Amino acid sequence: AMRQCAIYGKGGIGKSTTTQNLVAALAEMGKKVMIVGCDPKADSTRLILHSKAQNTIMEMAAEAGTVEDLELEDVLKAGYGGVKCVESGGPEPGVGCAGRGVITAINFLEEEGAYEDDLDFVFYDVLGDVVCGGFAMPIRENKAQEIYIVCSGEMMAMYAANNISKGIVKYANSGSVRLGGLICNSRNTDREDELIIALANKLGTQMIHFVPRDNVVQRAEIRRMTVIEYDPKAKQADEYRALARKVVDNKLLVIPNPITMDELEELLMEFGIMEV
Amino acid sequence: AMRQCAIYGKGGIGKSTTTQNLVAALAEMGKKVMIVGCDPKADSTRLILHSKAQNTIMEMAAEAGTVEDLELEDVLKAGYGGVKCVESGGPEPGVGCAGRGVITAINFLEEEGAYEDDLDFVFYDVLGDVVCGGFAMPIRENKAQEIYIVCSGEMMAMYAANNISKGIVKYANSGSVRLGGLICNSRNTDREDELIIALANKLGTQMIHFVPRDNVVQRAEIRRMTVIEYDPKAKQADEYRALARKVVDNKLLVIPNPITMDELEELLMEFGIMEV
Ligand SMILES: Nc1ncnc2c1ncn2[C@@H]1O[C@H](COP(=O)(O)OP(=O)(O)O)[C@@H](O)[C@H]1O
Ligand SMILES: Nc1ncnc2c1ncn2[C@@H]1O[C@H](COP(=O)(O)OP(=O)(O)O)[C@@H](O)[C@H]1O
Ligand SMILES: [Mg+2]
Ligand SMILES: [Mg+2]
Repeated sequence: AMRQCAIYGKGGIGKSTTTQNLVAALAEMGKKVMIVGCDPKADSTRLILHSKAQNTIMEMAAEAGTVEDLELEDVLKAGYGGVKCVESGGPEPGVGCAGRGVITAINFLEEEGAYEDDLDFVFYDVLGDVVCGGFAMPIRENKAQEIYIVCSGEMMAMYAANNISKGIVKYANSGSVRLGGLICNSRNTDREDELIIALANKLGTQMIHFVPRDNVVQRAEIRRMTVIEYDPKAKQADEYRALARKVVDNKLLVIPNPITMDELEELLMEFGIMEV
Repeated sequence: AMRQCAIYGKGGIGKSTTTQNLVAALAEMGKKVMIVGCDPKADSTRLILHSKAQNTIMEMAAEAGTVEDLELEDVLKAGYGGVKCVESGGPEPGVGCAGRGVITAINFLEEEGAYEDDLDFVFYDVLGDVVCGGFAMPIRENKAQEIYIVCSGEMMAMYAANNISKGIVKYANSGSVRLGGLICNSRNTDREDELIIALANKLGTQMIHFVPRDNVVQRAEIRRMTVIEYDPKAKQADEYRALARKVVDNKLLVIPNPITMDELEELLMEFGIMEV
């Protein structure tokens, strides 16, 4: 068996930093993991690969002819801890649907046997500002059973978490896609942990971990590494290890209860975020 | 004549706060303005209307039968300074293309004579995390000649500005859509103004204004107002007046020069943003 997980959230919230660091911690533990990049920014694997980024399936298929002229062993690349990495890519801005490459990539990986029995986890790193096209495909087509949403005390980040939750509810009549938890990626604001716990409770889930804001992240990423690899003794490395442990142990996977805009604003006022 | 402008940028960067405050300043000056909300969040007019939000064309058309059973005078609403306001709306998450309501809304407004000769400005407030579907329509279909991109020293916000610029370039062979400037909506980071000026120069545009981070924004918005209306004497009100004046006076409208990821990272290192 293997656990198929997706990390969603608004742009810039910390999906790729959190995913790569979480996965490095899982690999450090002895788990076998694949990361599938599902964001057109296409830098979701660079910290595992020590790289600028990774060439995408869409780019590689165009240079080869068709996606069928690609070989899996040419596409997947392994980095830190043996973690396997692939990027979907997507059309250029203004050209066609931004999510179209996700559909091509996931179907290619399934057809070509990338989901080998020895994997313990797959993580999709998915753009979450809109829930449509290929970005909704991991939910609509039952590819990721465990959705973890990275968010913060920012109103926009909580709105995104609510919208992703609505997408999960919409497709709950078939498949088994569920909300697994919220990950608070801190902005250093007062009562932010309490706020995201409260939001998680309203949605029916949990806040699986509070990730502190720590400049060691920037220092590791300048050097194209996870914190786990850059400084295994760092306080922040232990934070990612705690998140990984709780993901491994998590058994709460729910059909969430999306909330109203009024409820979101009440949360913000209650925990004095707008009044800090 | 009337100047058709669109405000683009990544989610949560400050599009709606900046647009409504800029437009309130224009109205305070004696200009006649319409705001067209092109973001599914659909709260792009609430500070002009003193409201929770505004019911959307998609919602109103569903309750009426077809969009053709709607009347313009039933749809457009006027608030502070006589500013006219409309929201496009969009399908729910997981259901169809998130941008589809923008196409319906803009076509309805054109057909029904909303672009009356007495308007001085129209501002579209457009989601910019993806440049496709209805979100690309103002560029692809020549609806907004002047694009202003709200951004910050955040890497993701600058990447979004670059992606929007690529969309402008893609459609430059017809129509007259141009990049008018970058608006820096500050994160209180050192050298942020210098960074966005440098990015603007690389793209071929200008940084039209540096908007400071100021808590008066939160206090005004809790009360459903622009800063212009909430406290006309506030320092931040004068900041929005300066931005409005420079928009009125701006004559630089370019086909931009998108940059590489390497150039973006160099900008970040040069101005010590990641090392603050
Ligand atoms: N916990 C953290 N502490 C400090 N910086 C962070 C943290 N998480 C993310 N960042 C920084 O935030 C920026 C955006 O994160 P990223 O994971 O790329 O966002 P996304 O993938 O959601 O667009 C990156 O520069 C990253 O280094
Ligand atoms: N200059 C500013 N100073 C302080 N807070 C701001 C400023 N600009 C925006 N904000 C706050 O940032 C949040 C997001 O802004 P908004 O305009 O809604 O973003 P967008 O429309 O781009 O998603 C809002 O809570 C807003 O009040
Ligand atoms: Mg990312
Ligand atoms: Mg907005």
